[PDB]
Amino acid sequence: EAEFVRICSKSYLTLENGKVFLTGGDLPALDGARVEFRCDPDFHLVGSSRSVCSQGQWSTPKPHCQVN
Repeated sequence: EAEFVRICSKSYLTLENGKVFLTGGDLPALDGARVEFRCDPDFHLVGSSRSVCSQGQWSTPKPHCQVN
């Protein structure tokens, strides 16, 4: 089922002035992976600081880092 890569948008992994703590890899659909968002020691994360991968799609949309 699904389509193309059986993994939630890898884009989330990369974030400007921030690092994502992925935890799933590249398993079928990846209906279990969990990524912990966190902004560098300058900007404070204010949103979906947490997103669980499922059915090749992240539960919550990528957030954003706000300057202190």
